[PDB]
Amino acid sequence: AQSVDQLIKARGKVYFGVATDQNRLTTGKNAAIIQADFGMVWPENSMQWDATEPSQGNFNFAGADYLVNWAQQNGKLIGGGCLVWHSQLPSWVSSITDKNTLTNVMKNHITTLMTRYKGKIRTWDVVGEAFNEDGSLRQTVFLNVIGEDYIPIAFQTARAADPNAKLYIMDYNLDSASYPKTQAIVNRVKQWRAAGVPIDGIGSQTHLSAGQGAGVLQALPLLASAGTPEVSILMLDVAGASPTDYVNVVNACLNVQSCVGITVMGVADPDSVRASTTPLLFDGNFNPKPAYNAIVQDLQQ
Repeated sequence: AQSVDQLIKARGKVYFGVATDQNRLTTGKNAAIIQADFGMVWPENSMQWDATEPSQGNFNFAGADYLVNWAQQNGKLIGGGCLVWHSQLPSWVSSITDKNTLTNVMKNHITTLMTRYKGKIRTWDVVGEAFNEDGSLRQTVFLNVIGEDYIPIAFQTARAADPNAKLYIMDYNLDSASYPKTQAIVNRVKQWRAAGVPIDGIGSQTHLSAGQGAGVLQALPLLASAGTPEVSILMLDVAGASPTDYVNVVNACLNVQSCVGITVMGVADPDSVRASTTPLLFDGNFNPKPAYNAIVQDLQQ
């Protein structure tokens, strides 16, 4: 029908994107829909640490290469990540107890991934899910072994490896302005940037329940108050896929000058991690749902 990526670009934004990987691109109607309607792809899993560095210094790029090549052939922007995240670490990393060893391991992981795709990746998620719900820093292996400096080190290393890429910190439950995690990330990002840490963006990994879209209208401007050049909505899904919720999230990005775009968590409902809540923009027959059409209408006006 109409392409939400074409329409969001016409309104002055950079992209409407989607997460995918080789499996999805070879099944269903995912590749055709991504071709037609989305302008940026992100790897679901193929750039995570367990997929890319299964033993120390030994890298596996087959799945990531597939995605990057597909994106280049189809004219799509590419996001990558997450470089430093606790949730998909191989066991060899989480069993390092020495500060200097872990620092060197982290730097090598960052530099190797970013160098391989130098110049081809628009945005990297450098650090993900670093905050507890109360706003304190999450006690991961990186925090416990390296200390709080692991975040500055990660960003400084990434900037040196590919100065072209935008470097983001990413987290979830940043969907309400009054939630403690939201103000905490704003405060810390301000403090890090004032100390010279090159954080270009905050990516809000937006997983909503029904009715929560309205709150993003205040949360996203609050995130933008940290002063990063960019913010973005990442891995968006909404239980029930109400047009009202989806349009509120889109309008939050339109209202925030530094919001560069929106990425949804997948294409079609049956491939969602919460498929019973039918939370995506295409149904199990790959047809656009009412929320997709409502976004089109909102962007035309």
